[PDB]
Amino acid sequence: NQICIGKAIKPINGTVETVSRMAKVTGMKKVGGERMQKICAKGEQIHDSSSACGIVSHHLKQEGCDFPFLLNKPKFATTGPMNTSTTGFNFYLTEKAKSWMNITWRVLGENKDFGDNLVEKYGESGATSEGATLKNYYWYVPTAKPGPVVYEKLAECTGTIYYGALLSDAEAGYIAVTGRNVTERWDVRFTGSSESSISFSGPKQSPMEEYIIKSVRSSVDTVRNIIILDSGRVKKGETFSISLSSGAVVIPTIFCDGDFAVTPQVQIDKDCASDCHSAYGSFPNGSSFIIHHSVHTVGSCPPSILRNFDVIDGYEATWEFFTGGIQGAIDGWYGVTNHDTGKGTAADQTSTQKAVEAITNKLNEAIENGNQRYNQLYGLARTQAELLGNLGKEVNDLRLETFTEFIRLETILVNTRIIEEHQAIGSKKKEEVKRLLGPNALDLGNGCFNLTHTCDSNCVNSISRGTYTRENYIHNVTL
Amino acid sequence: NQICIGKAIKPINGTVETVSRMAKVTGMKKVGGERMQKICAKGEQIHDSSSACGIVSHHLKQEGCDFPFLLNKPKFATTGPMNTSTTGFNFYLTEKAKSWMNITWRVLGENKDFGDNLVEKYGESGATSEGATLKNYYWYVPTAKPGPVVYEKLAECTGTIYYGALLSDAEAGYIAVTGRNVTERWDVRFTGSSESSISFSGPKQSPMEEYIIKSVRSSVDTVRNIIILDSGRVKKGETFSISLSSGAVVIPTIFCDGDFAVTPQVQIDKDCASDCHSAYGSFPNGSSFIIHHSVHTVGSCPPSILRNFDVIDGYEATWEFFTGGIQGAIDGWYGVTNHDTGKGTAADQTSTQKAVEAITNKLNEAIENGNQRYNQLYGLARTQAELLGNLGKEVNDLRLETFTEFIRLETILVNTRIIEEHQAIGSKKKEEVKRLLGPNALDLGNGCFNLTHTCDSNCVNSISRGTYTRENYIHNVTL
Amino acid sequence: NQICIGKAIKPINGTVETVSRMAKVTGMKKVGGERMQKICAKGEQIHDSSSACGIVSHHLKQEGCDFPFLLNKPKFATTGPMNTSTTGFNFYLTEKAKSWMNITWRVLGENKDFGDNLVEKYGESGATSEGATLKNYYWYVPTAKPGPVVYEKLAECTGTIYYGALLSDAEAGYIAVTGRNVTERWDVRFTGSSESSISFSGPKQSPMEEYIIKSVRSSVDTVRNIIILDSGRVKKGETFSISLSSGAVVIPTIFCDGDFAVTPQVQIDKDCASDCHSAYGSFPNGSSFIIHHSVHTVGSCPPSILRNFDVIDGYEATWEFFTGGIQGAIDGWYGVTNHDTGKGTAADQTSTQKAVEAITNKLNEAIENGNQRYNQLYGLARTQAELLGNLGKEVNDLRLETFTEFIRLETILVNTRIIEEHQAIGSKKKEEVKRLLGPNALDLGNGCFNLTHTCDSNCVNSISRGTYTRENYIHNVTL
Ligand SMILES: *[C@@H]1O[C@H](CO)[C@@H](O[C@@H]2O[C@H](CO)[C@@H](O[C@@H]3O[C@H](CO[C@@H]4O[C@H](CO)[C@@H](O)[C@H](O[C@@H]5O[C@H](CO)[C@@H](O)[C@H](O)[C@@H]5O[C@@H]5O[C@H](CO)[C@@H](O)[C@H](O)[C@@H]5O)[C@@H]4O)[C@@H](O)[C@H](O)[C@@H]3O)[C@H](O)[C@H]2NC(C)=O)[C@H](O)[C@H]1NC(C)=O
Ligand SMILES: *[C@@H]1O[C@H](CO)[C@@H](O[C@@H]2O[C@H](CO)[C@@H](O[C@@H]3O[C@H](CO[C@@H]4O[C@H](CO)[C@@H](O)[C@H](O[C@@H]5O[C@H](CO)[C@@H](O)[C@H](O)[C@@H]5O[C@@H]5O[C@H](CO)[C@@H](O)[C@H](O)[C@@H]5O)[C@@H]4O)[C@@H](O)[C@H](O)[C@@H]3O)[C@H](O)[C@H]2NC(C)=O)[C@H](O)[C@H]1NC(C)=O
Ligand SMILES: *[C@@H]1O[C@H](CO)[C@@H](O[C@@H]2O[C@H](CO)[C@@H](O[C@@H]3O[C@H](CO[C@@H]4O[C@H](CO)[C@@H](O)[C@H](O[C@@H]5O[C@H](CO)[C@@H](O)[C@H](O)[C@@H]5O[C@@H]5O[C@H](CO)[C@@H](O)[C@H](O)[C@@H]5O)[C@@H]4O)[C@@H](O)[C@H](O)[C@@H]3O)[C@H](O)[C@H]2NC(C)=O)[C@H](O)[C@H]1NC(C)=O
Ligand SMILES: *[C@@H]1O[C@H](CO)[C@@H](O[C@@H]2O[C@H](CO)[C@@H](O)[C@H](O)[C@H]2NC(C)=O)[C@H](O)[C@H]1NC(C)=O
Ligand SMILES: *[C@@H]1O[C@H](CO)[C@@H](O[C@@H]2O[C@H](CO)[C@@H](O)[C@H](O)[C@H]2NC(C)=O)[C@H](O)[C@H]1NC(C)=O
Ligand SMILES: *[C@@H]1O[C@H](CO)[C@@H](O[C@@H]2O[C@H](CO)[C@@H](O)[C@H](O)[C@H]2NC(C)=O)[C@H](O)[C@H]1NC(C)=O
Ligand SMILES: *[C@@H]1O[C@H](CO)[C@@H](O)[C@H](O)[C@H]1NC(C)=O
Ligand SMILES: *[C@@H]1O[C@H](CO)[C@@H](O)[C@H](O)[C@H]1NC(C)=O
Ligand SMILES: *[C@@H]1O[C@H](CO)[C@@H](O)[C@H](O)[C@H]1NC(C)=O
Ligand SMILES: *[C@@H]1O[C@H](CO)[C@@H](O)[C@H](O)[C@H]1NC(C)=O
Ligand SMILES: *[C@@H]1O[C@H](CO)[C@@H](O)[C@H](O)[C@H]1NC(C)=O
Ligand SMILES: *[C@@H]1O[C@H](CO)[C@@H](O)[C@H](O)[C@H]1NC(C)=O
Ligand SMILES: *[C@@H]1O[C@H](CO)[C@@H](O)[C@H](O)[C@H]1NC(C)=O
Ligand SMILES: *[C@@H]1O[C@H](CO)[C@@H](O)[C@H](O)[C@H]1NC(C)=O
Ligand SMILES: *[C@@H]1O[C@H](CO)[C@@H](O)[C@H](O)[C@H]1NC(C)=O
Ligand SMILES: *[C@@H]1O[C@H](CO)[C@@H](O)[C@H](O)[C@H]1NC(C)=O
Ligand SMILES: *[C@@H]1O[C@H](CO)[C@@H](O)[C@H](O)[C@H]1NC(C)=O
Ligand SMILES: *[C@@H]1O[C@H](CO)[C@@H](O)[C@H](O)[C@H]1NC(C)=O
Repeated sequence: NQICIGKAIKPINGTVETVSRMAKVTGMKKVGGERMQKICAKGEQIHDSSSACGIVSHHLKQEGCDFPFLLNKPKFATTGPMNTSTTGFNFYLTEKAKSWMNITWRVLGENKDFGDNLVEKYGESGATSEGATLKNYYWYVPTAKPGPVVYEKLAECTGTIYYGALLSDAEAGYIAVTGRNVTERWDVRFTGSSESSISFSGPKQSPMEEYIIKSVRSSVDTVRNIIILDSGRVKKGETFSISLSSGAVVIPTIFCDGDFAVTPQVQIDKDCASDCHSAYGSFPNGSSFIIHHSVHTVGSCPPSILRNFDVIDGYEATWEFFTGGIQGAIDGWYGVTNHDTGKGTAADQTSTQKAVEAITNKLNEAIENGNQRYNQLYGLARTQAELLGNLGKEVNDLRLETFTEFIRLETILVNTRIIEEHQAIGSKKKEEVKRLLGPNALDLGNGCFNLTHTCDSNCVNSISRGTYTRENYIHNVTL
Repeated sequence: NQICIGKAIKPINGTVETVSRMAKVTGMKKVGGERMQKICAKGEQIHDSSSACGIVSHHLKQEGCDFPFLLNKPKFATTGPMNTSTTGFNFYLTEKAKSWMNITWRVLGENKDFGDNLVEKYGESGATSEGATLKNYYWYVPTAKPGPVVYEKLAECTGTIYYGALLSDAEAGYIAVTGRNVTERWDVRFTGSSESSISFSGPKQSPMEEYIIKSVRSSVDTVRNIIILDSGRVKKGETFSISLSSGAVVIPTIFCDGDFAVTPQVQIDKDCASDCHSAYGSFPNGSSFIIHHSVHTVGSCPPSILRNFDVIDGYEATWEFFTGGIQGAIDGWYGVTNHDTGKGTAADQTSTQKAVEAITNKLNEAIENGNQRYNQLYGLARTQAELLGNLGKEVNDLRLETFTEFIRLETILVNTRIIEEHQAIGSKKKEEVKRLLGPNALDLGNGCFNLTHTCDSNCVNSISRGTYTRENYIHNVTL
Repeated sequence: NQICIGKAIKPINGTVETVSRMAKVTGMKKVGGERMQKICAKGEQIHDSSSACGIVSHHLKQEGCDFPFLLNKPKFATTGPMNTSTTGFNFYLTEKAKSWMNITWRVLGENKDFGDNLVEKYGESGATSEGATLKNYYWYVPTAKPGPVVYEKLAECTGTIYYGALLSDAEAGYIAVTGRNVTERWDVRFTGSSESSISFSGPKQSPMEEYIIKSVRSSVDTVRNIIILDSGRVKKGETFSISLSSGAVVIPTIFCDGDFAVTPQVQIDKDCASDCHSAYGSFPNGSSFIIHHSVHTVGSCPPSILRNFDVIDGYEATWEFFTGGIQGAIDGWYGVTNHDTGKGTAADQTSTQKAVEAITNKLNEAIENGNQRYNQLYGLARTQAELLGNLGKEVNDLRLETFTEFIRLETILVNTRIIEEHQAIGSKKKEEVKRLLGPNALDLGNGCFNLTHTCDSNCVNSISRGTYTRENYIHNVTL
C-alpha cells in the first residue's frame, strides 16, 4: 500500500514568542528560581545580641560586644538600633558616618591595626577615667600645645577609617585641653582616595552648640565628654595623610572590604539545608538565575533579574487527510506508520535524542553569554560592601534594569535557534528514505510515499532499523 | 480554459525596512505627530502680570501678587524677570534658590502652612516698619540672646522650603539684634532628605561684604534691610529639623510637587481647541507619540521621542507571463480572473478585512509594549517638577536618547510580523481551492489552475462565493 | 545529455554567526585595526624639556619654559614631574588644580589675555624682588585696605582660570599686607559656569598651618613667600565674576579648550610615516575602527571599540550525486558544466561582480549607521580636553561599553543581509535558463536540466554568453 513518517500527536500546552511569530508548543519551563517562605539554616550558627549591645559599641570594643574581632564569624547577625546608649562617653555622628556604620560593623573579612606605629611615633595616649570600659581609641595630647602635625602612612587593604574629636562641654576643660581661644574655628582634614573635613569651635559658639543639643546621652548621668566622628576612605597601594592638632581622635583600625552578614526578617527553620539565602527567604538548589531586587546575598548564588520568562521544552505542533501527525500510541517523538493502529506503527530513537541534546547545547551557550555580559557590566574585581555603600539611601539600581532587558532579548533568539535546528533535523530524515527505496517508487511530496507492492507490518518495521531490502518484495504490482 | 487567483496591481509608493531586506510597499504612514504653528486656547484662561510683579514678590505675598494662593489656577502664566525690584526689603539669593524659584512659583497643586505651630511654640514674631506690604514671613527674636534651639516637625507632602536671614548693614543694629561680636562666624543648617548650610558674619567682614555689594536694591531708597535666602527639600512621611538662632528667618509654607504652567512663546489663537500644548505649539488630536525634546507639557499627552519613523500601511508588491498580479479593475486586495477584463474578473472580501485587522492588532501590541518600557524607565510615581528641578542647567537628557532607540528597534519587528502574517493569510486560500475542485484537475504550481473543460464568467464568479458544483460542468473535454 | 549550473567547490575556512544559525564560509576578515609596536614619526617635531622645567613653571612663564606661548606647537611633548621645584616662590595646589594642570599645560589651541583691562581698572600691580624670573601674574594691593571689590567680565572662549593668594609666613608681613587681624577667616569666591571658594587665616592658625607644612620648597633657600592656587571654569558667551580683597592673586590668561599632545611611552622610530598615533603605538592606514581604551589620540582617527569581530568575505558552502558544486577548475564563483572536466565546464562573470558589489554596499551602510550612533552618543560639539577633564581619576568609561554592544548587534544583521542577497542573486539565474530553453525540456528541480538531444562542449558554452539557438540542435531524440 503506502507508508508515512512524521511526529506523534500530543495535546497543546502553551505558546512562546519568536522573532517573527508566536508558536504553539507542547511544553515549556522558566529560567528563574522563586523565593521560599522561610530560611533553611541547618548546620549554621546564629548570632544575637539585641539585648545588650549597640552598633557603636561594637566598633569601640565595649565589654562583651566584640563581633568584628572573632576568628569564626557566623553568617546571620542581629543587634540593637543605632540610637542605643553606651556605658562610656556621649557620641555624635554625621550622615556619612551613619550610612557607612550601617554596614561596617558586620564584615566577614580581616581587619588591620596600626596603633603601635602611632604610639612609637608620638608617645603614650591621653588618659581619662570615663572610658574604663572602652579600649579601641587613641587620644593625641602633646606636651606643647597646639603643635600641629601631619601623619602619613601606606595602606594595606581597601576600606574605611573613622576620625574626629573628643571634648567636654565645660569652658575651663576646653581651654586647658585645646590651648586655643574660645572665639576661634579650627578644622581637621582627611585626604586619601577622596577628601573630607570637619570643623570645631568653643562651647558657647557655633557649631558646637548644635553638637551639644543633638548628642545621645549615656547610661551614667555624670559624664561630661562628647566624641564626634566622621569617615574617610583609603586604597590598597597608595598613601593617606591626616592633619592632627591637640585634641583630635582616631580609631586605629582599617575595616577591609568584603562580604557582610544578613539580618533575618522571617521565620527561621532548622532541619533543612540550602546554599543561597537572602533576608526574606532561601532559593532552590542548582538555579541559573535568581528573582531578586538587589545584589546582597550569602553563599554561592547566580546573578539576579527582576522578572521571569518562558523557554521552550517540547516541539512545535503543526497539524490540524494526512497533515503530519500519527494517531497511534508510540514512546517517542517521531514515527513511521501505514495507516494501521497497534501493530502497523513503529518509532525511532536517534532523532529523539538528537532533538533532546540540541536544547541543552543552546541553553548552555545562552547562559554563558549572559554570565559574560554580567561580568562586563559590573567588573571583575568587585565587592558587595563597596557597591552598596556607594548607593547610599537610594533603593533603585539602574544597572539591574539595563541587565534585565538583555535576557528578554536573548530568550527570543534561543527559541528561534531551537526551532530552526529542529526543522533542520527533521529535513534530513526524509532524504535518507528516498535514496534507500530507489527510483522506482513515486513520492507524494508531503512526507507520504506510495509503493508498487503491498507493504505489511514487517515491511514497516524493517525500515525502522534500516535493514530493509528490495529483493523479497518485488512480487505483484499495484498503484 | 484556465483560471488564476492573486492580488491587484497598484502603483508603488515607497520602501520600508525589515530584519533581512528592504521591501517595496504601496502605502505607509508615520507614528509621531508634528507641532503646529500656534497655540489653540479656546475655553481657557490666561494670566499675565508682567507689568507689576516679580518672581520673588509672589512668594512673599506682596499686595496684588498672589498666584500661589488661588482656588482656580490658569494653565498659562507670564511674569517679570527675576531681577525685578520689590517694595519692601532688599534681597539676595544663591544659585540653588534661583534654580528652584524658576519653577516653584507656578505649581498647580496645594500648598501647606505651619505658621501657627511656630507662633504657639516660640511666641510672636518680630516686627519692623519696612515690611508693611508683605505678610508671608516669620522672624525669630527671643528675649534672651542668642538662645539657640532646634525645631523638628513631621511633613505632610513632598516639596521645598526656603530659609535664611534678615539683617541690616549698620553695625549698631547688628549688635543690638544678634547679640554677638563682630569678629565671629555663625551658621544656619537644614537637615532633611538632604543637608544644607549657610554662614554669616559681621557687616565689615567676610562674607557679608559680598552680600551687601551683590544685593538688588528696592524701589524705596531709604531701606536698610537685606534678606538672604536658601533652599532645602523634604519628604512626605519623615521628620525634618532646623537649627535656629536669634536673627534667622523662615517662610512658613511647603510648596508641594506636581505640575506647573507653561509660558507662551509664540502667537496665541482663539476659536480653536486641542488637548495637548507645549511652549512652542500644540499637537493634533489622538496621537500615540509626540516629537518633542522634553517632558514638560500640560493636558493629556503621550510619551515623547526625538525623531519620526515609517510603518507599513498597504501590502508588498511582488511582480514585474503570469507573475501574481491581475490587470483588471477590482474593489479589493485579492481577486480571481480567467484572462478576461471587465466581466471575467471577481473579488473576494474576507481576506481583505482579515489583512486589515492584522495591522491594527500588531500596532496596538507594539504601542502597549512601548508604554510599559517607558513606565519602567521613568518610574510609576513621578512628578514633572522634581524631574526638571533635579536636572538644573543641563539641557540634554540621556534617558530620552535611550528610549528613542527602543522604538526604532520595535518598528522593524512590527514590519516583519505584519509581512509574515500577510504571507500566512495568503497561503491558506490556495489550499481551499485544490480540495474544492477535486483530484481530476492539474495544478501548475504557481497559483494558476488549468481545467478539463471550458470555464466561463459564471464559472468564475460561482467560485468566489464558494457555491461551485461540478455536476453541470462535466460536459466536453479539453487540455 | 544533460547540463547543470552552480558554484565552484573550495576548501572551507571558517564560521560566522547569523540571526538564526551558524554558517560555514570560505573567507572572512575583521573590522578593527590593531596597534603596532612603535611610533612612526617621520616628518614631525618632538619637544623635550625634562631636564629643566616643571609643570607649574610653564604656566608662570619662567625663563626658558614657554610651551603654551608658541606659534607652532609640536604634537609630542615631555616634561618633568608635578613636584619639581622652581626658581621663584613656594607653591601649593589643591586636588582640582592638580587634575586640571595635568592637561592644561599642553593644549594645541590659542590662549587669551586680559591683563591690560585689570591694569587700567585698578592700577599697577604689586612688586616684589623674589619673582624677578616670572612674568605671568597680577597682585592686587590697593592703597586703602582691605577695600573689597567685585570684578565682572564677558568671556571669549571656553576654558579654565586659576586664582588664589600669595602670602608670607611672617606675622609682621601678613599684618602689613592684608590689613586684617590674625584671629579672622576670609574667603575668595569664584562664580561662573559653576561655583568655587577658598579660605585663609593668619599664619599661626588653621588652615594656614597645614599650607605651610605641605608646601613645596624652592631652589633658593631664602624665599619666604607661598602662593596657593585653585581653579574655575568659564563659558564662551556668558559673564564671570570674582570677589577680590587686598592680597588676592590671579593669573590673567584663559586656556581655551581643544586638543592636547601625547607623551611617548615606547620606542620612537623615524623613517616611517602614518596618520593616527596613541601613547602606546600607531595604527595602520585607512582603518574604519580602532581597538583602543580611550578617546585620546592625535591626527585623523575613527571611533574606538574594546574588542574585534568577524565579517564574511566569501560565499557560504552548501554541499557534501549532484549537490550544487562543480568539481572542475574555473576562475569564478559560478559555472556551468556537463559532467565533463577540462573542456566541458565554463564560467560566467556578471554574477561574480554583482556578488562582489553587494558586500561593499552593505558594509558601507553599516559603517555610516555606526558613525551616526557615535555622533548621537557623544554630541556634535565635543572637545577631548573637556571630556577627559570631567572624568577625573576614573579609568572606566561607561559610554564605550554601551557603544561596543551596538557593533556586535550590527554585525549579525550585516551577515544576514549579505547571505539573503546572495540567495536572491542566485535564484534569478535559474529562471533565465528555463524560459530560454523552452517548454520541450523537462527540469529535475534541483538545478540540473535534462535535454532531448546530445549537448557537447560547444553546446555548453553557447549558453554561457546566451547566444544559444535551438534550430541547429533539433536532430536526434534521446531521454
Ligand atoms: C542598612 O542597610 C540595609 C541594606 O541596604 C537597609 O535595608 C533596607 O531596608 C529597607 C527598608 O525596610 C528595605 O526596603 C523594604 O523592602 C521590602 C521588600 O519586601 C517586599 O516584598 C514584597 C512581597 O511581600 C514585594 O512585592 C516587594 O517588591 C518586589 O520585589 C521583587 C524582588 O523580590 C521584585 O522583583 C518586584 O518587582 C517587587 O517590586 C520591587 O520593589 C522594590 C522595593 O522593594 C523596588 O526597588 C523594585 O524596583 C521593584 O519595584 C519587596 O520584595 C518592602 O516590603 C518595604 O516596604 C521596603 O520597601 C530594603 O529592601 C532593605 N535592603 C535590602 C537589601 O534588603 C537598611 O534599611 C539600612 N539601615 C538603615 C537604618 O537605613
Ligand atoms: C526656567 O526653566 C525653563 C524650563 O526648563 C527654562 O526654559 C528653557 O530655556 C532655554 C533657553 O531659551 C530653552 O532653550 C532654547 O530652546 C529653543 C528650542 O526651540 C528650537 O526650535 C527649533 C525650530 O525652530 C528646533 O530646531 C530646536 O531643536 C529641535 O528640537 C526638536 C524638538 O522639538 C528636536 O527633535 C530636534 O532634534 C531639534 O534639535 C534639538 O535641540 C535641543 C535644544 O533645543 C537639543 O537639546 C536636542 O538634543 C536636539 O538637538 C528647538 O526646538 C532654541 O531655539 C534656543 O536656541 C534654546 O536652545 C529651553 O528649551 C527651555 N526649556 C523648555 C523646556 O522649553 C528657562 O530658561 C529657565 N529660566 C532660567 C532663567 O534659566
Ligand atoms: C594625566 O592624564 C593622563 C591621561 O589620562 C594619565 O595617563 C594615564 O595613566 C595611567 C597610569 O599609568 C594609565 O593606566 C595604565 O594603563 C596601561 C595600559 O597599557 C596596557 O597594555 C596592555 C598590553 O601590554 C593591555 O592589556 C592593557 O589593557 C588592555 O587595553 C586594551 C586597549 O588597548 C583593551 O582593549 C583590553 O580590554 C585590555 O584591558 C583594558 O584595560 C584598561 C586599563 O588599561 C581598562 O580600563 C579596560 O576596561 C580594559 O579592561 C593596557 O592597554 C597599563 O599597563 C597600566 O597598568 C595602567 O593601567 C592610563 O592608561 C593613562 N591614560 C591614558 C589615556 O593613556 C596620567 O596618569 C595623568 N597624570 C597623573 C599624575 O595622574
Ligand atoms: C541542596 O543542597 C544542599 C547542599 O548544601 C544539600 O545539603 C546537603 O545534602 C547532602 C545530601 O543528603 C548531605 O549529605 C549534606 O550533609 C547536606 N549539607 C549540610 C550542610 O547538611 C541539600 O540536601 C540539597 N537539597 C535538596 C532538596 O536537594
Ligand atoms: C480635538 O479635541 C478637542 C477635545 O477637547 C475638541 O474640542 C471639543 O470639540 C467638541 C466637538 O465639537 C466640542 O463639543 C467641545 O466643546 C470642544 N471642547 C472645548 C473645550 O470647546 C476638538 O474639536 C477636536 N478637534 C478636532 C479637529 O477633532
Ligand atoms: C600611510 O599614509 C601616509 C599618509 O601620511 C603615507 O605617508 C605619505 O606617503 C606618500 C607616498 O609615498 C609620501 O609622498 C608622503 O610624503 C608621505 N607623508 C609624509 C608626511 O611623509 C604613508 O606612506 C602610508 N603608508 C603606507 C604603508 O601606505
Ligand atoms: C497511492 O496508493 C493508493 C493505494 O495503493 C491509491 O489509492 C492512490 O491512488 C495512490 N496515489 C497516487 C498518487 O498514486
Ligand atoms: C502544561 O504542562 C504542565 C506540566 O505538567 C502542567 O502543569 C500544565 O497544566 C500544562 N498546561 C495545561 C494548559 O494543561
Ligand atoms: C531610637 O530610635 C527608635 C527607632 O524607631 C525610636 O523608636 C526611639 O524613640 C529612639 N529613641 C529615642 C530616645 O529617641
Ligand atoms: C587669646 O587672645 C588673647 C587676646 O586676644 C591673647 O592674649 C592670647 O594669647 C590668646 N590665646 C591664644 C591661645 O591664642
Ligand atoms: C493549460 O490550458 C491551456 C488551454 O486550455 C493550454 O494551452 C495549456 O497547454 C495548458 N497547460 C498545461 C500545462 O496543460
Ligand atoms: C504615497 O501616497 C501618499 C498618500 O496619498 C502620497 O501623498 C504620496 O505622494 C505617494 N507617494 C508617491 C511617490 O507618489
Ligand atoms: C535684569 O536682567 C535683565 C535680563 O537681561 C537685564 O537686561 C537687566 O539689565 C537687568 N537689570 C539690571 C539692573 O541689571
Ligand atoms: C565680645 O568680646 C568681648 C571681649 O573679647 C567680651 O567681653 C564680650 O563678652 C563679647 N561679647 C559677646 C556677645 O560674646
Ligand atoms: C536524464 O538524462 C540521462 C541521460 O540522458 C538519463 O540517464 C536519465 O534517466 C534522465 N533523467 C530523467 C529524469 O529523465
Ligand atoms: C583562511 O584564509 C586565511 C587567508 O589566507 C588564512 O590565513 C587562514 O589560514 C585560512 N584558514 C584556514 C583554517 O586555513
Ligand atoms: C616627587 O614625586 C616623585 C614621584 O614618584 C617621587 O619619587 C619623589 O620622591 C618626589 N619628591 C619629593 C621631594 O618628595
Ligand atoms: C583688631 O582687633 C582690635 C581689638 O579687637 C581692634 O582694635 C583693631 O581695630 C582690629 N584690627 C582690624 C584691622 O580690624
